[PDB]
Amino acid sequence: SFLDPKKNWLAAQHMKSLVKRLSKYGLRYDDLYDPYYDLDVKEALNRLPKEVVDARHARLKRAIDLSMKHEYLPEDLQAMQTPFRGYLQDMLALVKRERAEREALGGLPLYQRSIP
Amino acid sequence: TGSEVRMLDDDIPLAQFAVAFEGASWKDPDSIALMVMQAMLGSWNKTAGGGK
Amino acid sequence: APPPPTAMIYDRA
Amino acid sequence: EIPATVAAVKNPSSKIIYDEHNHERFPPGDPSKRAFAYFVLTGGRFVYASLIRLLVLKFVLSMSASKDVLALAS
Amino acid sequence: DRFPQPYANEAAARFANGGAYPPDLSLITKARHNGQNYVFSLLTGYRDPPAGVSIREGLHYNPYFPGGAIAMPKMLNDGAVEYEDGTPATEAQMGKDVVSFLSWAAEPEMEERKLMGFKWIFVLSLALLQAAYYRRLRWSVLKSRKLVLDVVN
Amino acid sequence: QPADVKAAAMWGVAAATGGLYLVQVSILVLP
Amino acid sequence: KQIVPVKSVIYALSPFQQKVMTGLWKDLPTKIHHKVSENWISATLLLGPLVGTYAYVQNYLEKEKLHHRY
Amino acid sequence: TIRNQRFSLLKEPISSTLNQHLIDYPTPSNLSYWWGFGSLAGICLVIQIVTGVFLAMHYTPHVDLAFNSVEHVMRDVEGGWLLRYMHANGASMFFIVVYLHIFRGLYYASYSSPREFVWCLGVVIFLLMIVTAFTGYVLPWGQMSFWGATVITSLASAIPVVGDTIVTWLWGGFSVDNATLNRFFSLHYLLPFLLVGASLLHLAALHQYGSNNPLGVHSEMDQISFYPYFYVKDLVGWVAFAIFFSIWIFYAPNVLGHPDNYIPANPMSTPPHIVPEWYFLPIYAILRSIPDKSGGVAAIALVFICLLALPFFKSMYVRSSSFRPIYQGIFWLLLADCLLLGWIGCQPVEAPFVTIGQISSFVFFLFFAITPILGRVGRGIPNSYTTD
Amino acid sequence: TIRNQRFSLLKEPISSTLNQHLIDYPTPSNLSYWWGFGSLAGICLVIQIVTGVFLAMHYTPHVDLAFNSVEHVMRDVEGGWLLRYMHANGASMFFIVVYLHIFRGLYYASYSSPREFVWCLGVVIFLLMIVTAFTGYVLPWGQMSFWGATVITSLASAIPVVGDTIVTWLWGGFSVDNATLNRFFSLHYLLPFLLVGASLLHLAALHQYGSNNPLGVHSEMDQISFYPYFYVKDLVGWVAFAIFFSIWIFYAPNVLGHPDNYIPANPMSTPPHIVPEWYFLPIYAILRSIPDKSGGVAAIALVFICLLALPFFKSMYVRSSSFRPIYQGIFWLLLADCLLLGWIGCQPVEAPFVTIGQISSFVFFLFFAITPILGRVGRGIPNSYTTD
Amino acid sequence: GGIFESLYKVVMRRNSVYVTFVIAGAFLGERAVDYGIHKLWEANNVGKRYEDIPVLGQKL
Ligand code: HEM
Ligand code: HEM
Ligand code: HEM
Ligand code: HEM
Repeated sequence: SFLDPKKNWLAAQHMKSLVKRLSKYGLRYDDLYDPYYDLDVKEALNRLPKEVVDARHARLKRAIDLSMKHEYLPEDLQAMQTPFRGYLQDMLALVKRERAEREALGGLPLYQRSIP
Repeated sequence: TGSEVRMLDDDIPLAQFAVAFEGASWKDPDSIALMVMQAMLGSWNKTAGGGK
Repeated sequence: APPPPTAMIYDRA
Repeated sequence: EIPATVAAVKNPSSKIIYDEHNHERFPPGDPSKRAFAYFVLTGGRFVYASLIRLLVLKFVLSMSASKDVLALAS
Repeated sequence: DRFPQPYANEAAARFANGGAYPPDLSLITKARHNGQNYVFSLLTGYRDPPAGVSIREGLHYNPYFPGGAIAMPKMLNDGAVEYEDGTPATEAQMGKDVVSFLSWAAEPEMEERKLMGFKWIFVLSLALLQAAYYRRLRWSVLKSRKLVLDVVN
Repeated sequence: QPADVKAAAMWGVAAATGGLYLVQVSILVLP
Repeated sequence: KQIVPVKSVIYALSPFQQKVMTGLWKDLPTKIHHKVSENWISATLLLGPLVGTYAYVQNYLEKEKLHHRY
Repeated sequence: TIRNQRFSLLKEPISSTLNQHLIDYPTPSNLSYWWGFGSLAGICLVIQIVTGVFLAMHYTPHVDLAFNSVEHVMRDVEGGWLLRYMHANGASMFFIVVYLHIFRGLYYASYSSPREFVWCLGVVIFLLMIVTAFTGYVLPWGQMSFWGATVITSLASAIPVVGDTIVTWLWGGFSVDNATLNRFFSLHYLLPFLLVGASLLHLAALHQYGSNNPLGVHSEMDQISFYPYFYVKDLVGWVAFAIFFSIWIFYAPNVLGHPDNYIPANPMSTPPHIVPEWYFLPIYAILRSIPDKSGGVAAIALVFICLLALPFFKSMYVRSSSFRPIYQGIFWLLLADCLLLGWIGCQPVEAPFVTIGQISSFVFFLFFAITPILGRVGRGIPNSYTTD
Repeated sequence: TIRNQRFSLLKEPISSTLNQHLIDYPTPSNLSYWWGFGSLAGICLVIQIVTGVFLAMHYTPHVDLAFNSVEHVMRDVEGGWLLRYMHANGASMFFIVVYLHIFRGLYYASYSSPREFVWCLGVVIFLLMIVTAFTGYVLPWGQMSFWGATVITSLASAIPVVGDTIVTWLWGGFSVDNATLNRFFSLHYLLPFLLVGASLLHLAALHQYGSNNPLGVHSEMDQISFYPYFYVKDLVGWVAFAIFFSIWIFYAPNVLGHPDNYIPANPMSTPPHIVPEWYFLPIYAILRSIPDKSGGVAAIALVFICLLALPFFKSMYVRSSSFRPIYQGIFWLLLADCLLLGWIGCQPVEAPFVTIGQISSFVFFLFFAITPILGRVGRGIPNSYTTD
Repeated sequence: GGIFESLYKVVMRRNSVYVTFVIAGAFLGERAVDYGIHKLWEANNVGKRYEDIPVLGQKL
C-alpha cells in the first residue's frame, strides 16, 4: 500500500517528528543521502547544478557544526527551515532508470564499487 | 586579544595569510630590537635575485 | 516564514 | 543582495561576535589566564607519572623473586 | 612448612567420615556463594528439622546447608576451646573468630589491596578532572567559533 | 654552543632525577 | 577521500581568552529538561520490558511457591 | 613543495606513516564519546596481553599443578594478586567495552555501506575474543572451568557426519583431561596475537573509508585532525575507564566471577549450576532455549550469519537512527531484549525461564528480519511527505 | 585513468598493498640466489613458529616434568618425533640461513647508504634470534640446558654496580630453578612474535630503498617485477633447502647437538664440557678468549657496536666486492677467521687455543677497523689511474 | 593570578626544569597521599592491628 500523512494518522505523526528533527538541525531530507553509500547518489550529485550542490554542502557543514557544539538552530531559522523540499529524488530516479535499462539490455556498469 | 579569521574561497589561485604577535610602541626601547628581528626575518620573492 | 522557491537562487536552480 | 560571506569579507569590523554557548568570552580588555591552565595540566601530569611508575614497578617486581624462595633460603 | 593434613588422601578422608569428604578450608569463604555469612550461619545454625522431615541416620540437619542434611555434626559446641586472651568461648564467639580466620586465609591481601584501591581511586579522580579541563581547553577554539556560510534554507 | 651545553646539562639532571625517582635507591646512597 | 571546500568565513578565539569549565553547569535546568523530554520514549522502551519481565517472574515464582508449599 | 631539505621529523619517512594515520588522519569534528570505546578496546587488549605474559611466567599447565600455581601467584608472588585480578577483570572490561562498541555501531548504522568490511572484520574479531576468553577460562582448572569446558566442547558433537570424531580430536582423548588443558593453554597464548592482527586490519579498513558521525551524513566538509582534538577526548575516556577498572580490581575483585571456580576440578562430581562467564550468557541462553541441541548449535551459527548479513541489506539511504524514530525504538527494544536474554542465561532451565528465553530468541532474530522491511518501506518517504 | 569500473582484483583496495609489495615491486634484473637466502630465512622463521606452537601443546614448563614431557613428545605423540626434530634442526637451519644472509650483505656492502636502517634493523633481529634460541634451548632441561643457562646468565654479573642485582632478579631465587624455567618458557613463546614484527620492519625499510644488486651500481634502468621472475628463483631455493633440511631431520638428527642434553639436569655434578649450541660458538669463543669476564662482556658489546657502526662510514663509494680486490680479500680472510673462531669455542681453555682465540678475535675487530681506510684510499683512486 | 604567573616564570621557561618539577611533584604528592590515607586508616580501624592484640607474645 501507499500510506501518506493525509490518509494515516500514524504517518502524520511520523512526518511531524521527522520535520521536527530536520528543522532542529536545519537540513533537508535529501541531504542525508550519502554519496559514498550508493554511488548512484554520487552520479546524481555530479549531474546537479553547482549552486544546488554548494547549498547542500553548506547545510551539511552547518548541521555538523551544530552537532559538535551541542546546540540547535535558533528558533528564527528553525521556523524558516523547509525540509522535504526535495532537489535530488528526480535525478536519482533518472539515474537508476538509466542504469536499469543499461543492465537490462547488454551493457557494462558505468561505475562500480571498489572491493571494499 | 589574539584570535583568527579564515576566509575560505577555493576559487582563488593563491592563498594569503598573515600571522602576527604584539609589537612594541614607538617609544619602547625594544622597538629597535624588533626592527633588527624583522631584518633577520627578511622578505623573499619568487623573482628575487638572491634565490636560495 | 519559510521562503518561497522564488528566492534562494539554489532553490530556483 | 550580496551574499553573507561576501559582505563579511568586504566589511571588516572590530565588533567580532563568537558563539559563547558553552564557552563564555572574557571581557575584551583582560589578561589571558595562561598559567592557570598550565598548572592544572601540571597536576594531571603528576598523577600520570605516578601511575606509570606504579605499573612499571608492579610488573618488574612481579617478575622478581617470591616469598617462597625467600623463606626457603636459610 | 604448610599446615599438616589430617588424612593421607581423599579416599582415606571419606572412609573416616562415612563417605563424606571434608572440603579444604583454604578458600572456603570464596568457594561458597556469600561465603562469610554462609559459613557463620552453617556453623551456628544447627537447628531442629521441621515437622514431617526425617533425616537419614548418620546425618545432622542444617537449614542453611544445600540439601538440608549435612555430614558434620555441630562442632562449635558451647565451651569447647579455652581462649588464651580471656574471652568467653560462646558458640557465636567461636563462629565469628573462625570465619574471620578463614576469610583471612582466603584473602590475605585485603588490607594492602584496599589501601591501594583508595589511594588510586582518589588520585585517578583528580586525573579525570585534569583530563576534562585539558579537553575543554583544547576544544575551546572550535566550540566557540562563529562561521558564516551563505545559506538559509 | 654554551647554551646547548647548559641545556644538555639540565636535561641530564632531569633524566637523573627521573631514574632516581623510578629506582628509589635512597637506602643505597651512603655518600 | 577528498576535502569539499564550502566558502565559509570563520572567526575563532584563543583558548586562553575565554572561560573553560563554566559552560558545564551553565543553563543546567534547561539541559536536564532536554535530556528528559527528548528521551523518555527511549528510556521507556529500554526499561519497561525489563521491569515488566521481572515483575512477571516474581509473581510466577511466588504463586508457584505458595501452590507447592503444601 | 619539493622536499629538498628536511622540514618536520613527523613527515620524514621513518615517522611518515604514523604521522598520517595517527596525528593527521582527518575525523569528523562532531564525534561523541561513543568512539572512545573503539579507542579503548585496544587498550584493554594491550592490558590483557601484558598481564597475561607476566602471569604465564608463573603458571604451570599441568593438571596436578594448575590450581596450586594460580594460588602461588595469588599468595607468594609480589604483586601477583594484582596481576591475576587485572587479567580476570580485564577480560571482563574488554568484553564490556567491545559490547559498547558493537551497540554504538548498531545504533548509528555504522555497518552500512561502505564499511561492510569493517563490520565483518569486527565479527571475526568477536569470534576470536570469544574463543580466547573461553580457552583461557579453562586454564585455572576449577570446577566451573572443567565442567564448562566439558559441556561446551561436548556440544560440538552435534555435527551430523563427523561429530564424535571432532570431539575426540579436540579433547586429545576421551574426556577433558591433561592433554586438553595443555592444548588450551598453548592456544590461549597464541590467539591474542591473531587478535592484534585482526584489530590492525579492522583499523586499516576504517581508515580506508573514514569514521561515521552521529548525524550519519557525508562529513568531508567539516573535519579536523585526530591529534590533538580527539587525543584528549580519548584521554578522558581512558581515565574514566581506569577509575572503573580500579574499582573493579580493588574493591569487588570477585563480584563478576563465580564462586564454584575456587574448588579444584573434580571429574567425579558435578556442580549444581554449570554456567559460563557473564559475557557468554546471551549465547548460552539462545543455545539452551532452542531444543534439539543440534538445532541449538544451528541457531548459534545463525546468530553469526545474521551479524555478517547485517551490512548487505536493502537501500535504507538514511542510516543514523537520530532521524529514524521506528529504528530508534527497534534498537532500544533490541538492547533491552539482549540484556534480558543475558539475564535468562544464568537462570536454571526450569519454567518459566524456558518460555521467556524462547520468546527472547525469537525477538532477537526478528530484529534482523525486520530491518530490511523498514528500509524497503522507508525508501519511499520523500514522495509522501513532500511540500510541493 | 579514472577507476570508474574495476578492472583487476589485484588493483582493488583489498589486494592493492599486497599487489604492490609482493607482485609488482620492481627488482634488479641480475640478482643471484642470496636474496633467495633472505626469503628462506623468512620461511625458516614461519616453520619455527608453527612447529613451536604444536610442540607447546605438549610441553610442561615444570622442572619435574619438562624432560619427561619431551620424551613423551618423542615416544607417545602421533608423529611427535618429527615435530621435535623439525623444531631443533629448524633452529639450526634458521641460523645457517641468517649467517649466509649476513655474509652476503658484508660481501656486497649492502650495509652502505641508503640501507643503514635496513642493516640496523637486521642487527636488532639477530639479537632477538640469539635471545630466543638461548631461552628455548633452556626449555628441554638437560645437563647442557641447565648448565649453559647457569653460565650465560651468571656472566651478567660483570655489570659494575648493578650486576648482582640483575643476575638475582633474572634468576628469580638464587638459582636457575623452576622459576627460571617458567620465566624462560613464557619468554620463548613471546619473543618470536616480536621477531615477526622486526622482520616486517626490516622488509619495509628495504622496500623503501629498493634492493642492491651484485654490481652495487644504480639499478633503476633494468628492473623487473618480483612476480613471477623472482618467485620461481625463490622456489628453487626453497626446494633445495627442503632437501637439505630433510637430510638433517631424518638421517642425522642429533649431529648438530650435544649428547649431554639427554641426561636429566643434576645441579650437583658438572659435565666436563660446557659449550652453547654451535651457532653461539663464535661469540662464546670471543668472550672466552678475552679474559677478565667484565672485559668479555664489554667485548661482546663491542662486537655489536662494530656491527651497528658498519653502515655509518665516510667515503665508501664503490660498493660491490667485484670491483674491490683488496676488500674482496679482506672479506674472505674475515670469513675464514669467523669459521676458525667458531671452531675454537668448542675446544677447552688449554693451550694453544687461548692464543689462537686471542688472535682470531683481534683479527675480527681488525676487519671492522680497516674498512674506512680502504674507503678513503678508494676515494683517492680516480685522480691517479686516469688513462690520458 | 599573580601567584600563578610568578610560579610560571619560576618553573616554566625550560622544559627540562618543567620535567624535573613534574617528577618531584609526583613523588611528593605520592608520599603525602600515602601519609594521609594511612592516618585515615589508623583513625578508622583502631584496636585491630597486629601490634595491638593483648597476648601477642605469650604462646611460648
Ligand atoms: C598473549 C596474551 C595472553 C596470555 C599470555 C594469557 C595467559 C593467561 C594465563 C597464564 C592465564 C591463567 C592465569 C589465570 O588464570 O589468572 C590466563 C587466564 C585467563 N585469560 Fe589470558 N592470556 C592472554 C590474553 C588474554 C586475553 C586477550 C583474554 C581475553 C579475551 C584473556 C582472558 C583470560 C581469562 C578470562 C582467563 C581466566 C582468568 C581466571 O578466571 O583466573 N587472556 N591467561
Ligand atoms: C578487539 C576489539 C575491537 C577493537 C580494538 C576495535 C577497534 C576499533 C577502532 C580503533 C575503531 C576506530 C575508532 C572508532 O570508530 O571507535 C573502530 C571502529 C569500528 N568498529 Fe571496531 N574494534 C573492535 C571490535 C569491533 C567489533 C566486534 C565490531 C562489530 C562487529 C566493530 C565494528 C566497528 C565499526 C562499525 C566501527 C566504525 C565506527 C564508526 O562508525 O566510525 N569493532 N574499532
Ligand atoms: C629473521 C631473519 C631475517 C629475515 C627474515 C630477513 C629478511 C629479509 C628480506 C625478506 C630481505 C629482502 C630480500 C633480500 O634481499 O634477500 C632482506 C634483505 C636484507 N637483509 Fe635481512 N633478514 C633477516 C636477517 C637479517 C640480518 C641479521 C641482517 C644483518 C644484520 C640482514 C640484513 C639485510 C640486508 C642488508 C638486506 C638488503 C638486501 C640487499 O642489499 O639486496 N637481514 N632481509
Ligand atoms: C612462538 C613460537 C615458538 C614456540 C611456541 C616455541 C616453543 C618451544 C618449545 C615448547 C620448545 C621445547 C620443546 C622441545 O624441547 O623440543 C622449544 C624448543 C626450542 N626452541 Fe622454540 N618455540 C618457538 C619458536 C622458536 C624460534 C623462533 C626459535 C629460534 C630458532 C626457537 C628455538 C628453539 C630451540 C633451540 C629449542 C631447543 C631445541 C631442543 O628441544 O633441543 N624456537 N620451543
